[PDB]
Parts: sequence; structure tokens; C-alpha cells
Amino acid sequence: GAMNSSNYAELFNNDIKLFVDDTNVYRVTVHKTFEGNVATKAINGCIFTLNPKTGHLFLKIIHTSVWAGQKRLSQLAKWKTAEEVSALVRSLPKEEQPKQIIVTRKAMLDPLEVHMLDFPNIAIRPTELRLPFSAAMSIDKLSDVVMKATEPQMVLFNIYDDWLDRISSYTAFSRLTLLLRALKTNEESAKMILLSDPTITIKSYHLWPSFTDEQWITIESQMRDLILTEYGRKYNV
Amino acid sequence: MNTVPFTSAPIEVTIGIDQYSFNVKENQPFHGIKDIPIGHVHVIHFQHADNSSMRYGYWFDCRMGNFYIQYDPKDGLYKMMEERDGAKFENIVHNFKERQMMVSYPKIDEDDTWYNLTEFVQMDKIRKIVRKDENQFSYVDSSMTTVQENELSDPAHSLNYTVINFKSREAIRPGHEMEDFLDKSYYLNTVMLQGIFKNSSNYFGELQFAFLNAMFFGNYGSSLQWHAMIELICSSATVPKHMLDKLDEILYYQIKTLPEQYSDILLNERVWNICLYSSFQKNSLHNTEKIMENKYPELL
Ligand SMILES: O=C(O)/C=C/c1ccc(N2CCCC2=O)cc1
Repeated sequence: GAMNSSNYAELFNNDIKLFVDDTNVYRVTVHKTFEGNVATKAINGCIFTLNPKTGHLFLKIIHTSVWAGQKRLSQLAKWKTAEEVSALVRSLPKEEQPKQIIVTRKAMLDPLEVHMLDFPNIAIRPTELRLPFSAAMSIDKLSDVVMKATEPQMVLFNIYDDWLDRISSYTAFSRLTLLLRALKTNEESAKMILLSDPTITIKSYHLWPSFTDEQWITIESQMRDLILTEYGRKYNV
Repeated sequence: MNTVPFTSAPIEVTIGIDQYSFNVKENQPFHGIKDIPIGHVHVIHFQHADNSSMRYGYWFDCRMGNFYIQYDPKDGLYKMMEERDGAKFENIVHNFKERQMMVSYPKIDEDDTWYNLTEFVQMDKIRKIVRKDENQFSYVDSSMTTVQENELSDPAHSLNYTVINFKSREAIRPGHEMEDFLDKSYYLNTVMLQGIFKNSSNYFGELQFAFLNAMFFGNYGSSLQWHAMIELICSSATVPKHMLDKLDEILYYQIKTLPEQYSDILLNERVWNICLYSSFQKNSLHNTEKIMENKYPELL
């Protein structure tokens, strides 16, 4: 059924599962026309499909040409997401196919269920977690590949870099969600925190800086402070 | 005009005949129902005074044989039977009629209600939904499940309605997922009408039968089928115009006949609000929308 904080450790068991977030698939800027009406201009988007146990991220880049001449784009985007997730599953070897797909938004349930009718044993589930995956486009290397794309493209990443050498997947996921929540709440300050120190760099093959264990503790505390600071700014606390 | 005689009425019971109902007290001179209009299917149904559990009844057509009712004290119900001795049957009926021991089917001349509820319903199709091949009539009761209800448990005693499932491979062409889910026309016209039912008359017949079993027996699986068959049409952008006009008439007479006090349990708010106000056919059912809004504005 639905996925919440009671059964949270289920995310890190040995049943292959994927999160799917569609919040960055259909992206637009809104602007005035010469006649003073309003128009949208699409920009490239992405499907965010993540294995929370291994950190493997299947980033399908959605090029603006897929919207050309189409109507009801916000509805189309959910079905296109479902189509692409189905195509990804079919492309994987049987023993790599997920047993569960968790959608971050309930409006993805019916589109994904209909596209996956051929896989009656893959469970399609919502979640009661509020996951900050929309902020993935605040990760510089991910935003860069999406915006440079001139055609549809799938790019594979490990969103945990090399962290699983030192920490469990439960802890890696908690670190990721804290980082993305901070980037969602105050992107400038979060990137300031992550990059302030020039002697800690991002390896060419990584998305995040090469923090020691002790520095990750400091970074995590600074991110919690940012979130708390912003909470107080928002509600005047 | 035809007749369903009763051997006797040993237990007090409310007897239904089509949309009419009357009470018989435990021993009275009750020997059946006369003046039944030839040309329609009919249903004779029962609710016992001392145990309203199990409404049950029998669909029949007087053109297919001579039928009568006899109480069975072992199985504790009124049973329909066929009399093959035609001369015996005619003499029994004549005597009861000469004795004024039968109630008259109480049809008003002006009243087309029963035709309007059974226009497309045929005995032959009833007997394929309700499988008991040694009888020319068909038993239905309040608790019988449908084939679809069983898939989700005695198959011989089931209602074999046509399974309708909007999230099934039958309903959704590979490659046309969004199209077929948001617009059920493929499922309606190719799968169901061309494929399974062959024509809209058989579709409407099963739709009407489902409604009548829901109304007369409180059969929940029948109510589900009735609403499914409505929603399938209303959720299709492409429906033959004659089907839409006929559906509007069908539904109008069903809503007109529904007892006002059973509306809470026989009408699905979601289906009706979607069909009348959101669906492709939201503006195609003018008669049905008018009676629904005047009779059941609460549901809407
Ligand atoms: O509920 C009611 O209002 C009427 C019930 C009723 C009326 C008439 C009869 N008759 C007619 C023939 C012999 C006989 O018993 C039986 C019940």
C-alpha cells in the first residue's frame, strides 16, 4: 500500500525498488507576450528514478521537443513519465527489475499502473514521505546535463558518490534527503555551505564534495541549522 | 394473458411480481397471479415475513412453458416449477380463476413502466448469465456473487455478468495507454460491443437485468455491474448517437422506478456525478439529468 515512517526501513531491504519523481519533467517559464497576454516556454526536464539502497539514479532527460504540438502538457507529462519508467524496467535484466515502484506524487499512480499492466507482480505504491527530490536540479552536475541536452537522453549516476563504502544505505538516504531539503529551502546558502571550503573538492566522477566523516558531521549540522533558520524566518519564530 | 398458479402459501410472505408487491398471511385462499402480460420477461420474487434474510425470485417468460410455485418445507422457500402436462395445468388454472383465488397483475393501461425497464432483456440472455440449464426459468437471490466478485465462491451459483475492468489489459491497447485510459471508446466499441455483446441491444439487456436484480433483490454485485456499464458508455468520447439517446431513456425509467428510500444504497455518488457532470457524455443524458436533479439532488 502506501509507504510511510512506520515501514521506513523497508526502503533498505534486499527487495529491489525504485522511487520515481515527476516534478521536474514538464518545466516552464511564464512570460508576457508582445500583446500583453501570457505564454509559457518549456525548458528541458528530467525524470528522477532512484534506487534508495544502491544510490543508482536513472536520469531520463526530457527534451522540450517532446512537447511540440501537444496539448494538456501537465497531463501528458505524467503519462510520458509512466511510459519512460515502463521502458526502463523492460530494458533491465529480469533479475534487476524492481519489485516495487514508489511514486512521490499520487497523480502518478494510475498512469504508471496502466503502463505496467504487463508486470502484475510489480507493486506500484504511493508514499506519505515528503521527499525533496524536486531539488535534484540544484545539483550542479545534474542540472548541467539536463540543460545541455539537444535530444532525449538517459544518464546514469550514483547519487551517493562513494558513501556506501563507509555508511549504510539508511544513513546515505538520510544524508541525501537532508542535503536536498536544504537545497530546496535555501539553495544559495546550501551551496555556500557545501563549497565554502576550497580545499575540499568534488571529484570529476562525483556529485558532492569529498568530505571526511568528521566534516560530513559538520556539514550535516550546518544543513540542519539552515533548515531551522529558514523555518524561523518563514513563521517569524 | 398468462398465469402463475400457487399450490399454496404455507408461510406468510411478501410476493413481488415485476414492480408490484403484495402480502399473503400464513394460510389465506391464495392460489397465484393471473393476467400477466404476454410479451415480456417477468420476475416473481419473495421476502419471508418471519425472515427478511434472502430476498429471492425467479425470472421467467410465460411463452416458454407453464410455470407454477410450490412451497418446499425442507429447503424453506417458494420454488418455481414447470408443469409439462398442459391439460392438467389449464384445468388447475381454470378452477382457481373460477374461484377468484388469484390476484390480478395490476397493470394500468397507460403504464409502459415494465416495457421501459425490460425493453432489451431476453430470457435466453438471462439464462446465460444465470446458469441452471435444466430449467426454463432462472433463480436469483440477494447474496449471489458475480464472476468478477469471485475473482477478487461456488461458481455454479454465480451471476456471470460480463467482466468490466478499466485497468485491465483487455481495456488498454499496448501503445495506447493514455488514449485508452482517458477515452474508453476502444473498450466500449471494439472489445465489448463488436467483440463480446455483438450489438447494443444485448449490452442494454444486461445493463437492464443488472439494475432489476439490484433493485428487486438488493444484489450488490448487480448494482456494481449496472454502474460499470453506465460509466463505460459515459467515459467514451465516441458512442453511436442512437445508443446515447436510448441510454438516456433507459436510465430515466430506472431512476423513476427506484424507491426513494433505497437511493442511499442503490446509487453510487461518484459514478453519477462523474457521468452527469464530468464525462464525455455529460450533456447527452438530458432526461436522466433532469429527473436525477429533481428527485435526488442530495446525491449531486
Ligand atoms: O398486500 C396487499 O395489499 C394485498 C394483498 C392480497 C390481496 C388479495 C389476495 N387474494 C386475492 C385472491 C385470493 C387472495 O388471497 C391476496 C393478497
